[PDB]
Amino acid sequence: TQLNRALSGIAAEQDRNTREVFAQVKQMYKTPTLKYFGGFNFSQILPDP
Amino acid sequence: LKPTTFMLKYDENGTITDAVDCSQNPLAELKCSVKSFEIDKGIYQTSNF
Ligand SMILES: *[C@@H]1O[C@H](CO)[C@@H](O[C@@H]2O[C@H](CO)[C@@H](O)[C@H](O)[C@H]2NC(C)=O)[C@H](O)[C@H]1NC(C)=O
Ligand SMILES: *[C@@H]1O[C@H](CO)[C@@H](O[C@@H]2O[C@H](CO)[C@@H](O)[C@H](O)[C@H]2NC(C)=O)[C@H](O)[C@H]1NC(C)=O
Repeated sequence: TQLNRALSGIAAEQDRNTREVFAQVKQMYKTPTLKYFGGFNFSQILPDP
Repeated sequence: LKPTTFMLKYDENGTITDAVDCSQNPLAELKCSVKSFEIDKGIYQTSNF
């Protein structure tokens, strides 16, 4: 009983470590079709839809 | 009489006031683990199958 509380206690922080990094974002924005914002090319950084 | 597992709550005077069957349903299989009668919302860990 004490072992599974230890590994699931480790496993629960691996969710907390990922949410404290990526999930700082309140809202989902769309992918812009514009990709030269003044000649700054951005197809490699944006997802290719 | 059958050999199952019960959890018992004793008062200030050693009187059994309430009891829980640990083999009735999964909700009461949970209360025997955490040692409480009123259990908060979430996933808790129980015995494996
Ligand atoms: C951003 O740079 C990329 C480099 O891959 C350009 O993509 C290529 O553009 C040429 C000519 O336009 C095409 O022949 C290729 O097929 C493109 N490759 C891919 C993978 O799409 C892209 O045109 C540039 N975009 C802007 C806005 O400057
Ligand atoms: C445990 O037993 C004691 C008796 O020794 C109870 O205390 C008495 O309770 C009655 C009724 O509530 C009161 O009128 C008395 O004044 C109490 N006496 C003392 C010395 O406290 C107590 O209530 C019992 N507790 C439980 C949880 O059953």
